[PDB]
This record gives sequence, C-alpha cells and structure tokens, in this order.
Amino acid sequence: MSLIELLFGRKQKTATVARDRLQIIIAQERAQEGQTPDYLPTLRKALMEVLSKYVNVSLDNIRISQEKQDGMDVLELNITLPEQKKVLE
Amino acid sequence: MSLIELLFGRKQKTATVARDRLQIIIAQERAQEGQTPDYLPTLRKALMEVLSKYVNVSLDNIRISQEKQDGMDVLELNITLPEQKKVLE
Repeated sequence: MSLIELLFGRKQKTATVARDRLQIIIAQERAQEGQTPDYLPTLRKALMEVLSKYVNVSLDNIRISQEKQDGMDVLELNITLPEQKKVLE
Repeated sequence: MSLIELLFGRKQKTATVARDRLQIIIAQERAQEGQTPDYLPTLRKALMEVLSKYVNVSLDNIRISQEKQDGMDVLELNITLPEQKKVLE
C-alpha cells in the first residue's frame, strides 16, 4: 500500500551511502480539454534554480529524464546531494 | 518497466475529466551522514508559491500528505488544475 515499499522494495539497501539523494517524480495528467502547454519546463526550472540555491548541487550532478505520451507526461528528476558541511570555524 | 504503467496501471480510466491534475511524488533519502534537516518544507513551499503563481490553483484545492520514516521521507502532493480559459475578449 505504502509507496515507500515499492520505491525501496528492492531488498535491503544496507551500507551507508554517506550522502543524500533526491528523487522527484512528476506525473502531469491533462484531459483533451485545455490547450497551450507550459507546465513541464515550468516545474523543472523552479526546481533547477531552487535546488541550485536552497541545495548545494552543481548542474553537473543533475539527472534529467523526460517522458511524454499522448496527454500524459512524466518527468523523472534525480539529484545527488553532496557532502561538505565541514567543522565549525 | 515504465512508471506510467504502474501509476495508471488501473485499467482504462476512459471518460474525459475535462480538467487537469498534477501528482508530484517526492522521495528524499538521506544517510545517517549529515544533519540539520530542512528540505521537505523547502520544496513544498516553492511549489505552493510557484503553482499558486505559475498555475491557477487556490490553496483550497491543495492536497498535502507527508510521510516520514527513519531516514526516509516521502511527501505526496496532488493538485487539481481548474478550467477557466474563457474565449478571447
């Protein structure tokens, strides 16, 4: 029932990654009704700018994978958050 | 293999919704390494403000459902895009 199971339902992922990751899956569904598309590159843009700012990720670690189909589009975005907190002063 | 199948693998939905919907699933995974959270309410905020602006949705049609678990958090957000393009002039 819980998605957390399907997303990580691949046995035990033991071992410490020592890092952070982000997997944002967008599923936009639009009915024949309505026109003028402009939502896919909209969310991605805000995320690319927000993450680059709010998060410490270089456009070099940004994985993009768009998938369009009829009136259904799905943008798979996976970002790997690096580590560099460094001690205090 | 394709997610589009699992997401809509519920027989044929048929029938025209005459509307648009958005289902953004966020799956943040962080290893014991690192501290000071602040990522879940970060993406949601930018989305709530971006959508309210870039998209025509009232905070009344915003469905929020957070789900935390150990070092894994999943925020399920579903927005229903209304219709009101109206003819031209």
